[PDB]
Amino acid sequence: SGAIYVGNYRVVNRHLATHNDWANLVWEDSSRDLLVSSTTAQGCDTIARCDCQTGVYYCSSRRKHYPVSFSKPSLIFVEASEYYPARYQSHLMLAVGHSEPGDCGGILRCQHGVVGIVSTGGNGLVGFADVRDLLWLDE
Ligand SMILES: Cn1ccnc1[C@@H](c1ccccc1)N1C[C@@H](C(N)=O)CC1=O
Ligand SMILES: [Zn+2]
Repeated sequence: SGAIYVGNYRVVNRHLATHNDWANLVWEDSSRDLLVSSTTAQGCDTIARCDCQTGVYYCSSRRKHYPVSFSKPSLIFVEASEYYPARYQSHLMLAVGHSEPGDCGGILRCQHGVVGIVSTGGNGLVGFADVRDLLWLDE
């Protein structure tokens, strides 16, 4: 689990969004595994606006932060799951590292702020749903 809090927005993995997220829906995209909902309290997370390919992510299944090199946002095939059928997930970045199902929502950060959140795993790999293109989060 895990989310980003920026201004009056809450950003979560779409497959883990609650009833409250859907009742206060701002934007959702199944192909990116993202959903944004509105909040009453203000958020202070800073979103990175960059093309960084190195950063640090939080891995709940290890209670550790790990530094990683990650790929550029792209369309990557994601095997079927209880949440989605087999499909290409867009805006996804991969890194070599640990990720098991309950790790989704862990934040990835570079020197400029929040890059995205854990969205895929297995095979000694970790996938992050990029959020740096969502310029409307800051305004
Ligand atoms: C099914 N699959 C393929 C690669 N990874 C997964 C698992 C997964 C996620 C995180 C850690 C470990 C495994 N995901 C990815 C999520 C998605 N974005 O669609 C849904 C899901 O269950
Ligand atoms: Zn950066």
